Amino acid sequence: PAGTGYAYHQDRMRRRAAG
Amino acid sequence: HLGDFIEDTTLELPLDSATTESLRAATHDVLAGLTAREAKVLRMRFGIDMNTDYTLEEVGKQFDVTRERIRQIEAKALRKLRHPSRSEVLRSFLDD
Amino acid sequence: SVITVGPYLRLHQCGLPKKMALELFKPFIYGKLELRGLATTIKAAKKMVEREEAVVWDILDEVIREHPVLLNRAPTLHRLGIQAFEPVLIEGKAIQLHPLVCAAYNADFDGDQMAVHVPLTLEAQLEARALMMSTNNILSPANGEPIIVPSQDVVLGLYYMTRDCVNAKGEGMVLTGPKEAERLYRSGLASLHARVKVRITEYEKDANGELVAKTSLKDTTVGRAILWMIVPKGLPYSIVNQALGKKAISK
Amino acid sequence: SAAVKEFFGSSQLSQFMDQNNPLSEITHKRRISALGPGGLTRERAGFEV
Amino acid sequence: PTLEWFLSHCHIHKYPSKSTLIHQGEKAETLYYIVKGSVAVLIKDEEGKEMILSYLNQGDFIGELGLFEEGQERSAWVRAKTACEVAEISYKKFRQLIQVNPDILMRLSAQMARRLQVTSEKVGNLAFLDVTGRIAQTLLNLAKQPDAMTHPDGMQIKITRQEIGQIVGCSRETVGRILKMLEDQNLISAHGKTIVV
Amino acid sequence: PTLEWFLSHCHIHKYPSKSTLIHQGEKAETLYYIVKGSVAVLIKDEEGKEMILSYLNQGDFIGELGLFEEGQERSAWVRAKTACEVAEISYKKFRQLIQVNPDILMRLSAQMARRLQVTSEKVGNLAFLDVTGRIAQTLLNLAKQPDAMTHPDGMQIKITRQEIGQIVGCSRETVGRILKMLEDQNLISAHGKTIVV
Amino acid sequence: GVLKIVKVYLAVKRRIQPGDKMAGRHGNKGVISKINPIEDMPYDENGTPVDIVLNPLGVPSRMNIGQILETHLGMAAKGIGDKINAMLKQQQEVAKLREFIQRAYDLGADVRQKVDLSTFSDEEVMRLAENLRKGMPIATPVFDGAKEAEIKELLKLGDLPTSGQIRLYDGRTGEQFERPVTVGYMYMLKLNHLVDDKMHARSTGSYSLVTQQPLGGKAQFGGQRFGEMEVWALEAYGAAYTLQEMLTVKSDDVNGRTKMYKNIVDGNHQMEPGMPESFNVLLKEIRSLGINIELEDE
Amino acid sequence: VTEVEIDGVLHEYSTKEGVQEDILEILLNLKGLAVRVQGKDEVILTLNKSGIGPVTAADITHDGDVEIVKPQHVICHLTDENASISMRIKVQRGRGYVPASTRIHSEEDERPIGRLLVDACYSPVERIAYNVEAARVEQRTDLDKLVIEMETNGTIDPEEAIRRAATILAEQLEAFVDLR
Amino acid sequence: ATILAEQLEAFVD
Amino acid sequence: KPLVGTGMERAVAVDSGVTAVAKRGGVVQYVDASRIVIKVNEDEMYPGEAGIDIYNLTKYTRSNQNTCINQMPCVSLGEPVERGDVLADGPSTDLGELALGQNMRVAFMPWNGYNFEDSILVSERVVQEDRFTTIHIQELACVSRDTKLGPEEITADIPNVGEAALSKLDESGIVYIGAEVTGGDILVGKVTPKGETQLTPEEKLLRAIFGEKASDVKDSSLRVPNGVSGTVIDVQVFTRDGVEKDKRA
Amino acid sequence: ARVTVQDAVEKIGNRFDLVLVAARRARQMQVGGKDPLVPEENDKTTVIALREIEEGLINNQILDVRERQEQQEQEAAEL
Amino acid sequence: EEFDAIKIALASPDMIRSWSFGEVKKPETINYRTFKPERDGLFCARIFGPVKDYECLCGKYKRLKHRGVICEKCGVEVTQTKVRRER
Amino acid sequence: TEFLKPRLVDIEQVSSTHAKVTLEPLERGFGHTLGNALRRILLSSMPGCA
Ligand SMILES: Nc1ncnc2c1ncn2[C@@H]1O[C@@H]2COP(=O)(O)O[C@H]2[C@H]1O
Ligand SMILES: Nc1ncnc2c1ncn2[C@@H]1O[C@@H]2COP(=O)(O)O[C@H]2[C@H]1O
Ligand SMILES: [Mg+2]
Ligand SMILES: [Zn+2]
Repeated sequence: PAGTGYAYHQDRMRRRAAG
Repeated sequence: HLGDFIEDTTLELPLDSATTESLRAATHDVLAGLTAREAKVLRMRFGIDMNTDYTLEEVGKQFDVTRERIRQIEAKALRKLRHPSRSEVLRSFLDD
Repeated sequence: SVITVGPYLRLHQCGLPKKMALELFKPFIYGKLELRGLATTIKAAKKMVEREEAVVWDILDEVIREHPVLLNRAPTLHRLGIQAFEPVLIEGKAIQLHPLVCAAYNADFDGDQMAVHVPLTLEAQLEARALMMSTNNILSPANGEPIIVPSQDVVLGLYYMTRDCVNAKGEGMVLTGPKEAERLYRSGLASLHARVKVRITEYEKDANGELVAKTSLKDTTVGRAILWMIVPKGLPYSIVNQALGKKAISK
Repeated sequence: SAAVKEFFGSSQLSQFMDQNNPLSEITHKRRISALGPGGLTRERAGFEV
Repeated sequence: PTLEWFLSHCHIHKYPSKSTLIHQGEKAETLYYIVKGSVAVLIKDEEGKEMILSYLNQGDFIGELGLFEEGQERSAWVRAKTACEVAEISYKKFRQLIQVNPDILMRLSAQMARRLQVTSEKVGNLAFLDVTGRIAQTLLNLAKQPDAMTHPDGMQIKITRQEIGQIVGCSRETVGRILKMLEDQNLISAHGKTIVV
Repeated sequence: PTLEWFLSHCHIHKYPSKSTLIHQGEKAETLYYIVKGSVAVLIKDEEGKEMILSYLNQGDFIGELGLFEEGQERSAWVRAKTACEVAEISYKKFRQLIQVNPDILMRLSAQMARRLQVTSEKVGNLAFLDVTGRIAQTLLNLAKQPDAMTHPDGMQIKITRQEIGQIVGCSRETVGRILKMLEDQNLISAHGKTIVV
Repeated sequence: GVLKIVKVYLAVKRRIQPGDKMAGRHGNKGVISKINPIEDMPYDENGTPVDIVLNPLGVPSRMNIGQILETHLGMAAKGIGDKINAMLKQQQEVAKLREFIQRAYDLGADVRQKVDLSTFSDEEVMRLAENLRKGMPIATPVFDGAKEAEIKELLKLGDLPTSGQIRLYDGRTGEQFERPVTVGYMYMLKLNHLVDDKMHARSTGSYSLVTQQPLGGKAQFGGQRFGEMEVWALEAYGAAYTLQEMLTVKSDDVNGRTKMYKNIVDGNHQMEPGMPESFNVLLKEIRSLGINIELEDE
Repeated sequence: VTEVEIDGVLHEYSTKEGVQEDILEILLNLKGLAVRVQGKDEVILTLNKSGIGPVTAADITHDGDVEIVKPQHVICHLTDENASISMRIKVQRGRGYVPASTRIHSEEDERPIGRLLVDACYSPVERIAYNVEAARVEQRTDLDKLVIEMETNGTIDPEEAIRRAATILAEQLEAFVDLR
Repeated sequence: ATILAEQLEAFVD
Repeated sequence: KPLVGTGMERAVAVDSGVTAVAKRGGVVQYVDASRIVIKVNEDEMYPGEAGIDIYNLTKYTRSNQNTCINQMPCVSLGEPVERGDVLADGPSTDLGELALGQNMRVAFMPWNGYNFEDSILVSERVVQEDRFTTIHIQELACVSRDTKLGPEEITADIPNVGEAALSKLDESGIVYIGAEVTGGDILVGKVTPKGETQLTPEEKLLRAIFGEKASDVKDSSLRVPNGVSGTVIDVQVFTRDGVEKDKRA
Repeated sequence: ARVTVQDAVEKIGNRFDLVLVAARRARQMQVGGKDPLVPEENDKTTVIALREIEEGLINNQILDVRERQEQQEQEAAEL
Repeated sequence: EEFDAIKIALASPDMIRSWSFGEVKKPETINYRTFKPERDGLFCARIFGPVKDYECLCGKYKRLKHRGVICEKCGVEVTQTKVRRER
Repeated sequence: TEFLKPRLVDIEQVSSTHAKVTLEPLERGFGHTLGNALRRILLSSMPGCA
C-alpha cells in the first residue's frame, strides 16, 4: 500500500470510498 | 530438520505441461485436415473433447449400423496420414 | 558464485558466467525458437540446446541485452547490500564486478560470495533500471557523503602524480596545454610531479547556468596539468592545486 | 554391544577424520574440548573460559 | 558358435509383436541380427496397401543393406510378428569385426544368394503362372519349410485364406471359391486350418 | 589389375552375339566375370514363352549363385547380346582366391544389395501398378542410363522398341498403344526414339 | 530385499581457474581474477619474467612481516642452486663445489649445527648436489631464527643487491618503471574452497511437499533463500511488483508459476497472482487448535 | 606429441609390473622432450624394450625424416628384467599450448580405450631478452644495437624464426598501409 | 606503416 | 618442498604412519610400482625369521573428502638402508618431509587494478606446467532389490535406448574400464517389475498410428549427474551367499 | 538514456510513475505488438519505453486518451 | 479469492458441526502388505478425500458408471483428491 | 599456419584533427604491441617545417 502499489492501493481506497 | 530434504513426487511439471499442450494443439491442428464424414467419428470414437467413451452400436444408430467398414476407414486414415504427410510432427513425440 | 573483480568494467556492467544465465534464461529462448521454428517443438529445443549450437549463444547474447539483473551479498544489512546491474558475459566461472562498491557491501576478495535474482516481470525490470541502477544511489540517505570514495591504490597513485618534488628534472619551462606534457611524459622526458608553468582554459557557469570561458597561466605540477584534461568544464584550477587527500577526492 | 554401537556412531566425538592433510589429521587427534555430557553449551557458556 | 562370438559383442534388446522395428527413410547406421523370433518386411503404396516382401526367421541378419555406403536411408518397414531378441551393433562395430573374423560373410552371402534365387522365382511366377500354379509353387516350397506338425497322414498348416493372399496376391473369398473348386478337385482339405493332401 | 594377371593364365574368352553361354540345368563349376560387352539373363516356360530376368554390363560377375553349394545347376539362361569379353574361373580356384583376398567382396556386396533394391521394386510394381506406371517408371529411368543423349529440355533414347519389351518383359504393341496415350498425355515426344522431357 | 548391489569409482582431475582461493602461511589469503600471458609479464634485464604479482598496500596494518624476510631468502637460496647448476652444466669439478659448499654451511654467526664434507664420498656429493641445484633449503626456528645480517651476508654471496630490489621492465611496453621492486620466493598453498564445489544456479525443479516451495542445496538443485532483510531493502525502495513476484510465483503459487512459464514461452512477460499456500495451511492449523479464524470477504 | 597408446593399459591411473614410474611421471618425462621434423605435420613412432635398465630416447624406433634433440632425455626405468614395454607416439606440429583438451572438448569422436590422450605445448621458446646498446656510426652515435639473447628448445633455426616473425609482422602491416 | 615497411625490407629477404 | 623451514617437519612426515619405514635396515630386494621387497640385515633379521619384509602399497584410493591417494618409492634398488628410513613418500610429502605447496616467484606491486583488495594475478606458464593441478574421486552405487511385484533386474536389456550410452555397456549392462563419460551417461542397467496404466484419447490415437507395444517393466538405471565428467577406473559388486553370482560377478 | 534514468523524473516528477507507466506501455508493446515512435536501435523494450517517456510522447494521461478513443470507436463500430 | 479483511473468533461447537463430514473411529492405518488406508481412522480416504482416480478401497465402484456411489463393502466414495487439504 | 587478420572497422572522425578509429579482429597479444609502436613513431617521427 505504498511506493509502487501506492497508486493501485489508493485506487482501491477511493474504490471503497466509491463502494 | 530432516523434514526439508524430502521430495514432493506426485504433482506436475510446467515443462511437461507445455509438452502435452503443444502436442494436443498439433493433434487437433492435424485432425483439421481430415475427412468430415470421419472427423466426427474420430472425435467420438475415442472420447476426444468430451467426458465420454463412445465406441460402438450407439454410433451404429446415430450415424450408420455399419461397424467394420469403420475399421477399413482406420486403414484409410493411416494411409491418408502416415505416408509422409504429417508424420514428421508426430515423430518429435516418438521420443516421449 | 565466488566473486572476482572486473577492473576494466563500467558502472552498469557485471561479469556473468554465461552458463549461469543459460540455465536461468531457458524459457525465453524456447519461446524464441518456437518463434523462429528451428526447434519447432520443445524436445527438439532440448536436444539442440544439448548440442551447443553457436546460435544458442548468438541468441543468448541477443536476449541478455538490456535484461537487467540483481546482485546479492549477505549480510544484506542496509539497503545497499544488494544492487542491480546490467549483464556482460565472460569466459569463466567467476563473476566480475565494478570494484568500488565493496564499500556498501563491506566486501573483499578473500572468499566472499554473492547470489542473484531475476527481474522477470517488466515492472521489476523497470523498477530495477530506475531505482537500483547504480546511478540512482551514490549518496547515503543517512548522511550526505558519496559512498564511491576511491579506496586505496587509486588514491595513492593520484597522490603520487599530483605531487611536487623539487628533485627530478624539467623545472621552469612553459607549455600551451597538457597535451604536449603528455608528449613529453609518454615520450618520457619530463618529471610529472614537478611544478612548471603552462596555460589552461577553464570554465565557470557564472552567468545564468552559462559557462564563462577564459584562459591563463599556472605554475603547476605536470601531473596536475595533465589531470586537468578530464575536467568537465565548470571548475577552477585552484581546486586541483594540491596533492589531494582522500578527503580531497571526496569534496 | 548396542550401547558400544551407540557411543560409536552417535556421540559428539565419534567423528570422521580429516585426511586431506597429515597436519590436519594429526592435529585433529590433538584437539580437546569441554563439550557434551558433563560439558557445556555455546548459548549458555560465556567469555572468561 | 560363430554366432556366440558375435553375440558376446552385442547388447540384446527385446521387442514385442507389432513393433515396427525399422522404418523406411531414416539414415542407416545400425545393423540387427535375429537371436529370437521372426519378423515381417513391409512396404507401402502411396495411397494404398502395403505388400509383405519376405519373412525372416531366426539365424538371419537385418540392416546389412545400408551397411556398405554412407548417407543411406532405410528401405522398408520392419514389423514384429512376436516377441523378438535382436542382437544389434553399429556398422563401425561390424567394420571392426569383419576386420577381425570371416565365416558369417559366407553365411550372409548364402542367405543373400538364396533370397535372390527365390525372389527371381517369384518374379517369374507373377508373369507366367496362373494363380493356381502360383499357389502350387507356394504350397510345395512351404511344405519344404519346417513349421508344421507333419500330420502323420497328410500335411497341414493353420492358414486362414488371408496371407496366402498376400504371398500369392489376391482377394479373400475368391480364394474361398477356388479353394472350394479345388476341394472339388480333392487336392486339399481345410476348416480354418488347411490339410495339404 | 588382377585382370591382366588372370589374363596371362588366359581363361578370358571372347563370345559373339547370341552364342549361348548359360543353359539352365547345366553343371555349376565355373564362375565368369565380365571385361566388356552386354548380356541378357532370361527364363522360359516348359511351353516356350520366355522371360528376361535382367541384363548385365561390364565389370560384373556371372553365375555366382553356384559357388556356395557344391554341385548346383545353373539357374537361368544368359544369352549374349553383343560381342563379349568374358573371364572364366573355377569354383575351386575361386574359393582359393577367397582365402587369398576377400576385399573383392567389399565391392561385390554393394551391387548385390542394389540388385535386391531393384528386385523388390520389380515384384512391388508388378503388384501395385498397372502398365501405366510400369512403362512410366521404365522410361523415366531409361532417361538416366548412359548411352542417353541429351534433348535440350528432356532426354533422348534410341533403343527403339525391341529391347524395351525385354527390359520390362512385355509386348511392344501394348507399349505402342500407351506410348501414344502418353503422347496424348503430353508426357513423351517420340518418333521411334523418344524425348523424355 | 537387497539381493545384490554394484558400486563404482571414478577419477576426475581439476585445473586452475579464477575464483580458486590461494594462500601461504601468514594470513596471506587471496582470490584470483586472471591468468596472464607470459609476454605481458613485467620482467628483468635478463628477460626472466615473474610468476606472481602482489599489491603492497595492506601489510603495515596486518603486518605479517616474516613473509618479507622469507621473500629475501627466497630469492637468495635458489641463486646458489643456480651457481651450482651452471657449475654442473659447465660440469666443473668436485673440489670447487666442495669448497663452495662447506664454506656455505659454515657461514652464520654461532650456529648450533656443525658438519663436514670429506667424511662423505663422491656420489653422495653428486646426488645431494643434484638435489640442491633448484635451491638449498633452510630451517628458520621460529624464535631463534637467523638474523638480517645473515640475510645480507647471504644475498651478498648470491651477488645480488643486499637490498634485494631491482630495475624491471614492462611486459606491455618494455620500458623501465619508476623505481625498483622487491623480488623472491615464498611457498604457497591452494585450498578446498574452490568455486567448482561452491557455486550454483537454479532455474526450476523440485519443490517441497507440505509447502510446495523450492528446495536448497546444489546437490538437490537448490534455490537460494533470501533473508527478510533483503525484503526490507525494497521496502526502502518500494518494488511492489518484484515483491509480489518473489513472494508468490517463484515460491508458492502453483497456478502462478505455471502461468508464467507458458506465458514466457509464448513470449508473454505478464503477471498473475494467487495466494500463498502457507496462508491457508496456517488457517487450517489454527482451526485445528480450535478457533474460528475467518476472512471478511469484500 | 599429441597422443600415445601402449600395450597393457586402459587408462592413465593404472599401473604395471616391473616398473618404477607410474603412467603419469613417464608421460611428463616425455612432454619435456624435443624433436625436429622436416616435411610433415604429424608422425607416428614406436618404442619396444625389455630387460633391466633406464629407459631413454636412444632405444626409439626412429623414422628417417626426424631430428631427435637428445639421446638422454630419460623416460622410465625397468625394475624387472622380465618386464617389457611397447607403445606408439603421435607427434604433430602446431603452435601454442592448445593443449589437446580443446580437441577432445571439440571432439567426441568415440575412440578405443588405451589411446592415452596427451596435452600439448607446441611452443619452442624458453627465454628471451633484448638489449639496447649504442650501434656506432662515425657520426650517428645515437644509433642503437638491439642485442637479443636466446633460449628455446632445439627444433628451431634462429634466423629462420626471426625472418618468420618479420614476415608476419609485415603481413599484418599490409592492413596498416594497404588497408589504411 | 609504410616507413616501417621500408625499414623491414632488409630481412623479408 | 619449501626452502625456508623450521626443522620439525621430518617428525610430522613420520608420525602419521602414512608412509613406509625401514622397520629394519637391509638391502632393497625387489621393486614394483605397487609393492617393494627388502632383504633385512643379518642381525636385524631374527634367527627364526627370514628377515624379508615387503610392503604392498596403497594406490589410487578414496580420501574421506574425496581426493586422490597413492604411494611411491622415493628410493632405488641394490642400496643399503639404515632402519627407520622412509621408503615411499606420500601424497603431500617428499623424502620423508612435507610438501603442502610449491615455492616460486613473486613481486609486490599493483597492476592496473588486478590486485586491488588482497586479490591476485598470475601468469600462464604455470598452467603449461600444470603444477597446481590435482585429482578427486567420485563414486556411485545401485541396489538389486526385491519388490512386492518381483525382483529388480540388472541386465543390459533396456527400452527407449539411445544406443549411444548402451554402446559402452556389456552383456550384463556394465561399463568397460578406461571409459570416459559426462553427465547423463548410462553406466548400469537396472529395471523393476512394473504395473500398467492408461491414457487420454489424444495419446491413444498417437500410439494407435504408431502402435509400439507391450512392456510391463520400468527403468531403474543409474546415470551420471548433469554437470560432471570423469574417468572410469574400478568397481565392485556385493551379492548374497545364497543369491547366485551373476556372470560377471 | 541507458545507464541513466535521470531525465525521466524531471519530466514527470517520480521514479514510481515512470516505472509503472513504462511497464504498462512496453507490456502493450511486448505482447500487444504496437509500433514504436522513436527509432528502435536493437535493444529490448525497456530502452524504448524510457526514451519514449523522455521526449514527451507517452504518459499515463496520453495512454488513457489513446485507449479511450480506440475503445470508444470500437464500441461504435460494433453497432 | 479476493477478500477485504480478516476476523478472529472462537470455534463454536456448531461451527465444527458446520465444518464437518464425519466423526472418526478406530485408529489403524493400513495392511502391512497393502500399504493402503484403513477407514474412519487417520488416513481414511472416505471423509478427507480419495487417493486415486475414482476407486473404492476394494475396487467395486469405478468408471463413472458408479459416479456418485459409495462402496457398501467399505463405505468408500468417488471424487477427485484435492479436498483433502480444504476439508 | 592459420593466422588471423584485422579488417579496418570504421574511421570515427569528429574533426580534421581530432579523430578516432576502430579496428578488429586480432589474435591476442598484439593490440598493445601495435598501439605502443605506433604511438612511438607517430608522435616521434613526422617531417614538417617549424
Ligand atoms: N526380397 C526380400 N527377401 C528377403 N528379405 C528382404 C527382401 N526385401 C527386403 N528384405 C529385408 O527387409 C529389410 C528392410 O530394411 P533394410 O533396408 O534394412 O533391409 C531389408 C532386408 O533385410
Ligand atoms: N535378379 C537378378 N539380377 C541380376 N542378376 C541375376 C538375377 N537373377 C539371376 N542373375 C544372374 O544370372 C545367373 C544365372 O545363373 P546363376 O544362378 O548361377 O547366377 C545368376 C546370376 O549371376
Ligand atoms: Mg570477505
Ligand atoms: Zn470399495
